[PDB]
Amino acid sequence: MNTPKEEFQDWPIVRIAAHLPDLIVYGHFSPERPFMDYFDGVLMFVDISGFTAMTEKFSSAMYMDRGAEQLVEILNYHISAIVEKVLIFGGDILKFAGDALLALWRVERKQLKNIITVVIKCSLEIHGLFETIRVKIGLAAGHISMLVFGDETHSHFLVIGQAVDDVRLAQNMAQMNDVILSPNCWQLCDRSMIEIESVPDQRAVKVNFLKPPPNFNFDEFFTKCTTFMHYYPSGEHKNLLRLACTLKPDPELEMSLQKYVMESILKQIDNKQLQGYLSELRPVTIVFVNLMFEDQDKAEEIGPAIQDAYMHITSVLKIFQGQINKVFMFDKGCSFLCVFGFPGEKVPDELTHALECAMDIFDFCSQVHKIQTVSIGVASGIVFCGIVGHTVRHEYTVIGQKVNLAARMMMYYPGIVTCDSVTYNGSNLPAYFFKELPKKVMKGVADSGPLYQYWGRTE
Amino acid sequence: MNTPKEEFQDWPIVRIAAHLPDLIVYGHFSPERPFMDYFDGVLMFVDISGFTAMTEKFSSAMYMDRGAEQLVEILNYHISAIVEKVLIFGGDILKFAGDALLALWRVERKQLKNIITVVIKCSLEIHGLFETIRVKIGLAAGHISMLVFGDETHSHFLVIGQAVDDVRLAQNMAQMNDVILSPNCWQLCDRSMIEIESVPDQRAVKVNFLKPPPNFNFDEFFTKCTTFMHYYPSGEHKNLLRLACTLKPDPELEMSLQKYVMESILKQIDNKQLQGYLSELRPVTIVFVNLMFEDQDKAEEIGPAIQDAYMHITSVLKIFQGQINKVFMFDKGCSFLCVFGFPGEKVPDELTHALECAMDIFDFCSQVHKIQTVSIGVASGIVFCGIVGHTVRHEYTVIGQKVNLAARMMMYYPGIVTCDSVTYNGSNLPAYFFKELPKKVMKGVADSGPLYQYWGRTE
Amino acid sequence: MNTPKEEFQDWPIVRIAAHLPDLIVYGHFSPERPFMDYFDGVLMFVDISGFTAMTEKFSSAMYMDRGAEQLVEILNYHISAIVEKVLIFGGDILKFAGDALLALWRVERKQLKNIITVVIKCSLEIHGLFETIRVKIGLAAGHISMLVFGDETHSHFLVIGQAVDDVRLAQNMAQMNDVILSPNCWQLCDRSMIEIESVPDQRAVKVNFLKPPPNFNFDEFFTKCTTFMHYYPSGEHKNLLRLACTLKPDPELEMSLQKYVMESILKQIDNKQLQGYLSELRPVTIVFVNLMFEDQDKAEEIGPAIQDAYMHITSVLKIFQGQINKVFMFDKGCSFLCVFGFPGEKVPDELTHALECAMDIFDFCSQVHKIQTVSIGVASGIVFCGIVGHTVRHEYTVIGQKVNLAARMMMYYPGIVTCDSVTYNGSNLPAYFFKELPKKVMKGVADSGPLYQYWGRTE
Ligand SMILES: [Cl-]
Ligand SMILES: [Cl-]
Ligand SMILES: [Cl-]
Ligand SMILES: [Mg+2]
Ligand SMILES: [Mg+2]
Ligand SMILES: [Mg+2]
Repeated sequence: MNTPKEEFQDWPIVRIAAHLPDLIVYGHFSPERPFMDYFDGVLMFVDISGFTAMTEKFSSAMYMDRGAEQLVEILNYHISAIVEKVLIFGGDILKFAGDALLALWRVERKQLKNIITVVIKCSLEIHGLFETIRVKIGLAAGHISMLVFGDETHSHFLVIGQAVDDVRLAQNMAQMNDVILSPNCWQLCDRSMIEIESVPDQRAVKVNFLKPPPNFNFDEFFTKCTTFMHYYPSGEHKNLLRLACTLKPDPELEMSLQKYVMESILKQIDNKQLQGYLSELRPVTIVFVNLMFEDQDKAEEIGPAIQDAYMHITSVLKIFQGQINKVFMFDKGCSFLCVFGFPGEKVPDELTHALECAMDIFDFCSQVHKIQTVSIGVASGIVFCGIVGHTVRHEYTVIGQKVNLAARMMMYYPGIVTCDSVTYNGSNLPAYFFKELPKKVMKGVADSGPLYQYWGRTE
Repeated sequence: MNTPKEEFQDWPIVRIAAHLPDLIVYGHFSPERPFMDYFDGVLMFVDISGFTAMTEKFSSAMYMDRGAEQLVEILNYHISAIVEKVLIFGGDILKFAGDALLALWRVERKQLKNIITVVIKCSLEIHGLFETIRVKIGLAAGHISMLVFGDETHSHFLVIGQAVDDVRLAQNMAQMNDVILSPNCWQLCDRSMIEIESVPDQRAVKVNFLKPPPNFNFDEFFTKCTTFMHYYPSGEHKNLLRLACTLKPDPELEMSLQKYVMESILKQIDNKQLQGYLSELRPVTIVFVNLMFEDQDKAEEIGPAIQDAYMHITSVLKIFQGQINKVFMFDKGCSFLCVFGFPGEKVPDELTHALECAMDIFDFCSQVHKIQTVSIGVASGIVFCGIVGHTVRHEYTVIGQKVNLAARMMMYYPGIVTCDSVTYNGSNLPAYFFKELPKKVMKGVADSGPLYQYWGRTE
Repeated sequence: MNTPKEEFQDWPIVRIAAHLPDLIVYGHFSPERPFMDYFDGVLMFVDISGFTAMTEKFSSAMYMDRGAEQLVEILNYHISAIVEKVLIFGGDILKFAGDALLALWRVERKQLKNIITVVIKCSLEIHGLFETIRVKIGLAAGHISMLVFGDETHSHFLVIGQAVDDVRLAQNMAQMNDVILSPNCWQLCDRSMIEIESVPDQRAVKVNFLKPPPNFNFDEFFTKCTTFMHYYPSGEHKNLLRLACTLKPDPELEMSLQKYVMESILKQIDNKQLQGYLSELRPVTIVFVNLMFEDQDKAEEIGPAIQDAYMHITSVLKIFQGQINKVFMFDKGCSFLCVFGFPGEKVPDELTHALECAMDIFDFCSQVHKIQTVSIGVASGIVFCGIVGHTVRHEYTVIGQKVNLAARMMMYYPGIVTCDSVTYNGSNLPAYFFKELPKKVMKGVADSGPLYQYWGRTE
C-alpha cells in the first residue's frame, strides 16, 4: 500500500488562527465577559520607525497608483523576518499595530530569569537583520493580566499591568537600535550575562552586549528553556513556525476564534473576496478613544468598565457605520482605534457621523464607573489599510500620519473631543459647534494644521 | 546542466478529473447515447449519519452567517479521510451523494474473492478513524453494468444491477458502525478469513472480524492484489493518491470530461469565479424524480428509456431554469435529483415553475416505453450546496432535510407528483390544483408538515 | 532552535519579473529615453506552426464556450516545455509573440563559438520534444543592440541589428523541424562539430547533425560555458529555473519593472482580479503599425525616431482607447501591434476610432525624421488574448487569423493605411473615405475578403 504525502491543509480554522496569538488560540477560557486571567512573562515591544513617512511617500505619483501594493510588500518583507525570529525563539506575537508589534513569552516565575536571556538574544538578532528605517525594542518582565471583552458576536483582548506599561515606556526611550530593559526586567535578569549602560534620568537600562561565560552554549540553554514552552513546534512538527498551523476543523473552536476577526477578513478567508481587496490607501476618518482609570494596572477594576464602554461603543459604531480596528493599553489608558470608511464600509457624511459618534461615546463613557477621563481624537485623510505580518501570523492594521495625529490629539488634549482641519472643514456642521484650539508641539507630528474641539450642539 | 524540480501542474483537465471516477476518466468509450458496458466488481457504500441534522443546526444564529463555510469544512475534513482510505486501498470513488459515497473495485471474476478481503479491511479501517455522527458500510459484489446517457453537451453515468441494488440494501440494514455484506458478497468471499453473524430476517451478514491465518501478511497480499488494479499509483507516482493527478492537457479528452461537470464548477476551475462562491446555505426547490421499470437490473432495457426521459427532462429544466444535480439508482428505480435556485441560477416564481416542470416531466415520462411508474417529490427550503470530498476527488452536492423529504415523498407516494407545505403555500397557483394528502410515517423524517398532491390545472 | 522551511515567496516583484527577460530584470540602466546598449550574442527564434489555425477551430461549438480556456491550456503545455529547455540551457527568453518566442544568449565575443554549440544542442532537443503542429528554429549570432523607449509610466524594449534581421530570415526558410543558421552564425560556429546542408538560393545553412569528436562530453562542455553565464541558477539555487525567482522586494526596482507590464496584468498580480479573466476569445480590432528606416540595423539613428513615434502613438491610443501589445523588429522595420477592445478596455464605435487613430498615427509618423515609410494594417475579428508561456516566464499576447492578416496587409500594402472588410463594413464612416484595393496573394492568408485603403475625409 502506498503512503502518499499529506498536503498542508489550509482549512479556514488555520487561516483564522493566523490572526491570533497562542494565548487566544489555545486559551480555552470562558465565554463570559469580561474575562480576566493573570500570569507572568516577558514582553518585547518592537517598533519599526519610518514606515508612517514611507506611507506618505507611497501616495505620490511615482508609485503609479500601486502605492498600497508596494507598501504592504516592502513592509511585510521586513516584518515577516522579525516575526520569524520571534517565533523561532519561542515567543507568541500578541498584536500588531501599525509598523510595531508586541510579543510575549509566558512562563512561570522561576523561569523568568532564563527566558529574559533568550528574549535578549532574540532582540539582538532582530537588530542584526537591519544593521545590514530603524528598529527599536523595549523589553519588560513580571506580572501580566489579560482581559477579554466583547459581546455575543465579537471578542477583543488586551494585556494589562506594570510590565505592559513598562514595555511601552522602555520602547519610547530607545534610540535607533537600542534594546532597553524595564527596571524590573533588569532586576530579574541574569546580570552575569548581560552588559548594560544606565539611561539618563532613567532606571531602565540599555543592553550593550550579551557576554556569556566560558562554558555557555546558547543552543543547549535554549533547549532547556523549551521545556517551559507549551507550544514550541517539536518532533514531527519541528519544521513549522507555529503549532497553530496544525489546527484541525472544530466548529466550536472556530466559532469562538472568528469573533476576534473582522467580517471582511473572514470573507477573504472564505474565498469569497479577492486576497488583494483589503490592501489599499484610502480616505478614512480615525476616531481614537482613550479611557483613563485611577489604576490602569488593576484588571479587576478596569475590566468591567472597559466591557461597559465596549458595549456602548460597538452599538454607536454599528449605527454611524464604523469599526474598532484595535484596542490596547497606551502609557495612559485603554485606547480604541476606531475607523470610519474601511473596505466595503463607506457611508456618506462619514465626517459628521464620526463627530456625532465621538460625542456620543464621550458622553456615555464619561459616566461609566471607574473611568476618570475620556479623550477622543478625530482625524481624516489617506491611510494605509492592510494585512501586515507573516503568512503564519498577521493582522489587519492601519498606518498613516492621520492615525498618529488622532493618537497624539487624544493624549495632548485630554478630556475633550478634538478634530483636525479636514474633519472640521468637511463636516456638514455649523462652525460654532467647534472651538479653535491652541497649537501644541506634539511628539512625532510635523504640522497638524489648525485643531478644533468639538464642543457640540449647545453652549 | 540543472535539473530543476517539476512543479505539480494543476491544469484544467486535472481539475476536471477530480470530479470524476477512473471509470470515466480512463474509460475512452463511444460518444453515442445511451452507452452501456458490463463488468464485475466489489462495491462499497459508505454513509455518514447525522450530517443532515448538522446541516439544520448550521443555519442557527450561533454560526454567525458562516454556517455553510463551517459545515463544508467539518464535512470535508471527515470525508477526506474516508476518501484517502478508499483510494489507498485501490478503490475508485464513483459518486458522492449528500454525506454518502459509493466506491468500486473493478476486477475480473477470478479475483473477486481476494478483492473482497481488501475491501473488508478498508471498510474496517474506515470504522476505525471514527471509533476515536456514525459511519455505516454496505458491501456487495458481482455483475455490474454502467450506463452513460446524455446529449451533445452533457453526460451522466450510473451503475446498475443486482450488486448495485444489494449494496444499498446492505447499507440500510447497518447499525452505527456495521459493515454488512450482500448475500452474494458473503457467498464469493474468503470465508476462512472473515467472521460473521447473521442478520435477522436477512440473508446479508455482518462482519465481526477479519481473522487471517498464521502465515498471512496483509501488505504482501495487497501487493498481489495490485496486479489486477489498472490504475494504482506506482513507481515514480507511488506518492500520488490518483493517477488522474498526472493527466496532461488533451483537448479531445477534456471536451469529453467537461460534459459531466456543471458550468458553474467549470467557471471556478477556469479561475473565473472565486473558489468560495459555491459553498452556501440557500433556499432552493428540490424536484426528485423517480422512474421505476419492470426489471431495474437490465441495462439494455432501461438504458434507452433513461436516455429518452433524460432528453425531455433536460429540455424542461432548461426552460423552467433548473439543474440535474445527481442521478442514481435507488432501491426502486432511477432517480434524478433536480434543483431550482442553484448559484447564479435563481429565477423568480421558482415554486410555480418547479411544480409545472414536475407535471411536464411526469406526463412525458409516464408514456416512455418501459417506464412503469413515475413519482416526483417537490420540497423547498434551505439546503447546503457545495463541493464535498477530497482535493483529488470531490463533487458538487446538496444536503439537507428538504432533500431527504423530497426523496421520501417520491418513494412513499408513488405514481403522483407531491409537494411540501412551503411549495404549496408559496406557489402562485390556485388551491384546487392540489389535493391535501394523508400523513405517512416516513423513515428519517420528523414531521413533514402537510403534504399535497399536485393534481394540476383540470379535473 | 528550530530551522523551519522557508516558503517560496511569490512577492509581486517576482510575479512582475515573470513577464520580463533578465536583460531587463537585471539591466539596471538609465531611466532616460531612448536608451541604447550594444553587445554580442546568439539568438534563437522558435516558431510553433499551426496555432493560429487551432485558434480558429477553438471558436467552434464543439468547445462549448470554453475555447479560450482549452487553447491556452494546450498552448502553454507545449510552450512551457520549450521555455524550460531554453532556460536550462542558459538562455534568456526576450519576448513571446503569438505562438513564437525569441531567446538570447548574451556573451562576450570570444565565447560566441562555444555558445553556438550549446544553442544548437538546445535547438535539437526542442525538435525532439515534438517528433514524439511543428516547430521551426532560426539561429543567428553577432552584434546586437537593445533600445528601451517610453515615457514616465511605460517602457518598451526591443533588440535591433543584423543578427536580429538574420534570425527572422532564418526562421522563415525553415521547414517543419529545421534548425537554420544565419550565414554569420555558420561562419562563427565550430564547424568540426556541426554537419550542415546548404539551402537553395541561400547562404544560411541547415543543421543535419551535431557530431562531436571522441573526447567530447556535453555536460563538461556546458559547465565550462556556464562560467560566462551571469545569471545561471547555481549552488543553493540550482533547483530554480530562473534567478529572478529569488528577487526580493525593492520599491525602486519594482517601479522600474512594472512600467513594462499592462495595468490589467498588474491587477491580476496584485490579486485584485481573478487569474482567469484575461484568457478570452474576444472581438478586437488590430492596428499593426510598421515604420521603415533607411538603415534598420543602426540604433543611434532609429532609436530617437522610434521614441518620437512612440510618444505620439501612446497619446492617440489613450484618446481613442487602445493598447500597444507588442513591439518588435520585422524583416522590414519596427512594428507596433496595437489592439482596441482588450479586457476592460472596450469602447463603442471601436472601428471608426481604430481607423481615425490609424490615420492620425500615419500622418504624424510620416513626418518624423528618419522614418522613410509608414504602413498600417487594420483588421477586426475574434482573437485569442491571454498569458502565454511558463509559470516563471510568460507574457500577455494575442493570436489569431486577424492578427496575421493585419501584419500581412501592412507588409503587402506599404505606405498606406489598409483595412479589412469587417472594419470597413462596421465603421460609421462614408464609403468614399475608402478605396477598394486589388487582391494580393499573401503568405499565410487563405482568403482575406475584400481589402480597402482608408483614404480619409478629403480627396
Ligand atoms: Cl494588547
Ligand atoms: Cl451511480
Ligand atoms: Cl525584441
Ligand atoms: Mg510605529
Ligand atoms: Mg446520508
Ligand atoms: Mg507563429
